[PDB]
Amino acid sequence: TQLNRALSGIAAEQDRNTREVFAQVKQMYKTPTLKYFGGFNFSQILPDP
Amino acid sequence: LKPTTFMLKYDENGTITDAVDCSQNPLAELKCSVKSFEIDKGIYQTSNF
Ligand SMILES: *[C@@H]1O[C@H](CO)[C@@H](O[C@@H]2O[C@H](CO)[C@@H](O)[C@H](O)[C@H]2NC(C)=O)[C@H](O)[C@H]1NC(C)=O
Ligand SMILES: *[C@@H]1O[C@H](CO)[C@@H](O[C@@H]2O[C@H](CO)[C@@H](O)[C@H](O)[C@H]2NC(C)=O)[C@H](O)[C@H]1NC(C)=O
Repeated sequence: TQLNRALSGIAAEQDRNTREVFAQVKQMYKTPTLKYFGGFNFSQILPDP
Repeated sequence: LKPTTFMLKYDENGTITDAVDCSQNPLAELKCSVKSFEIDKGIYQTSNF
């Protein structure tokens, strides 16, 4: 009983470590079709839809 | 009489006031683990199958 509380206690922080990094974002924005914002090319950084 | 597992709550005077069957349903299989009668919302860990 004490072992599974230890590994699931480790496993629960691996969710907390990922949410404290990526999930700082309140809202989902769309992918812009514009990709030269003044000649700054951005197809490699944006997802290719 | 059958050999199952019960959890018992004793008062200030050693009187059994309430009891829980640990083999009735999964909700009461949970209360025997955490040692409480009123259990908060979430996933808790129980015995494996
Ligand atoms: C951003 O740079 C990329 C480099 O891959 C350009 O993509 C290529 O553009 C040429 C000519 O336009 C095409 O022949 C290729 O097929 C493109 N490759 C891919 C993978 O799409 C892209 O045109 C540039 N975009 C802007 C806005 O400057
Ligand atoms: C445990 O037993 C004691 C008796 O020794 C109870 O205390 C008495 O309770 C009655 C009724 O509530 C009161 O009128 C008395 O004044 C109490 N006496 C003392 C010395 O406290 C107590 O209530 C019992 N507790 C439980 C949880 O059953």
